[PDB]
Amino acid sequence: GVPTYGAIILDETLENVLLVQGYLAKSGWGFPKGKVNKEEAPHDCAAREVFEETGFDIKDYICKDDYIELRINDQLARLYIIPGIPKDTKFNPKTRREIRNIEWFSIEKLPCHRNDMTPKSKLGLAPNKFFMAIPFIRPLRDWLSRRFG
Ligand SMILES: CC1CCN(Cc2c[nH]c3ccccc23)CC1
Repeated sequence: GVPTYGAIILDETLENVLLVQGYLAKSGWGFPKGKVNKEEAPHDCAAREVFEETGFDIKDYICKDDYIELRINDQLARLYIIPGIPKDTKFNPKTRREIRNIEWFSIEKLPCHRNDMTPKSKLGLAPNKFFMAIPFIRPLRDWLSRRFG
């Protein structure tokens, strides 16, 4: 897989993260991110995708050593951590063909795993609209503990 880059944007209180809602195959909520172009540096791809998806420019706030990186089915995903962005910021994409909605969500209320169907004696997972965000939630809570406490 071609690696992906983007951002976990947090507010001033560190309670809330900014998620985006796509369409079709991307129909639930996730962190803003996308596929790197040939020759493009990681930090630049991250700023481009977030600006295309949210209308907010992160270039002057990115710290090159502050990110969470996951491998998901042999595709690397890296999200730069961007704290302290005010909750009254107005977010407006270019691409409204791709993004249904943008919202702040409480970190303590987001799931860190999907629920089984063990009450139905059935295998697999129940659907969850946060499916794409889920893998980052526990590593984010751990990173915020270490960095801030
Ligand atoms: C955080 C608040 C709720 C999100 N809003 C912007 C927004 C919501 N949905 C969208 C779809 C396309 C383009 C922009 C938007 C800013 C204030």
